[PDB]
Order: sequence, then C-alpha cells, then structure tokens
Amino acid sequence: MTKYKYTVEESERFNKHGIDLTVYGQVDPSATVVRVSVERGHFQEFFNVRSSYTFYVVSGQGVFYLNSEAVPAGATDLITVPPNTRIHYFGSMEMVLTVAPAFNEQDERHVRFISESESPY
Ligand SMILES: O=c1ccn([C@@H]2O[C@H](CO)[C@@H](O)[C@H]2O)c(=O)[nH]1
Repeated sequence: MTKYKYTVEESERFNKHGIDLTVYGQVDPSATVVRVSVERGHFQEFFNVRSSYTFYVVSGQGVFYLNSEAVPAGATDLITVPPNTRIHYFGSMEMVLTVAPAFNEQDERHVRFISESESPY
C-alpha cells in the first residue's frame, strides 16, 4: 500500500544552473533528499528562508561559497548550511543533498548569477 522505495529510473532528472538534479518524487514534509551531480558549478547564488541545505560529498572535490566565505569540500565531507545563508558552489562532485524542512521553491530568493569562467573546475 505504502511506497517506501524510489529509483533513479523513475525520478525526474534535469539541469539547474549547471548542476544535474535527481528528484525522486517522494513526499515528506520534514525533508527532501535529492542527488546532485556537478561538473563545474552551480552558477547562481541563492538563499532559502526556511530550509537548511546539507550536502554529503560522495565523490570528487569542490568549494562552497557560503555568505561569500570559501568552504573547501572533498569526498566523505558533510557541508551543513543554515537557512538564510547565501549559497553557490564550484566543483566536480557527486553529492546527496538534504533540504529540511521539505524543499519549496517559494522559500528561495535569487541573489545573483555567477559567470561560468569563475569556476576553477
Ligand atoms: O528539491 C530540490 C533541492 C534543491 N534544488 C536546487 O538545487 C540547487 C542547489 O544545490 C538550487 O538551485 C536549488 O533550488 C531543487 O531544485 N530541488
């Protein structure tokens, strides 16, 4: 009766500002978990007024810019970002991302675009 398991095959996969997102389709008010694949960066800076962003780095290396502060990241690191924190990032990475409470695009605010030449990856 209840669906517990979601697959990549049945997910929604799309590119957003340079990252490849896998949105599984599960609904849970407390958290959204998605996959992120990034080749060079997320070339837009935004913040979320309601939800924290927690990135687990499966593989690769990158750098997060959190309120303009560089935060290096490598495989097996956990990057935790509170609400109301400006976020962009560069890197070649595979990640698991938790947005808590559940992701709602209406909670996010655009700050600026980032030139693709700014990524050192
Ligand atoms: O469920 C989610 C989680 C994150 N993002 C996007 O992922 C990027 C940050 O990794 C941002 O563009 C953010 O809006 C989504 O589109 N949906």
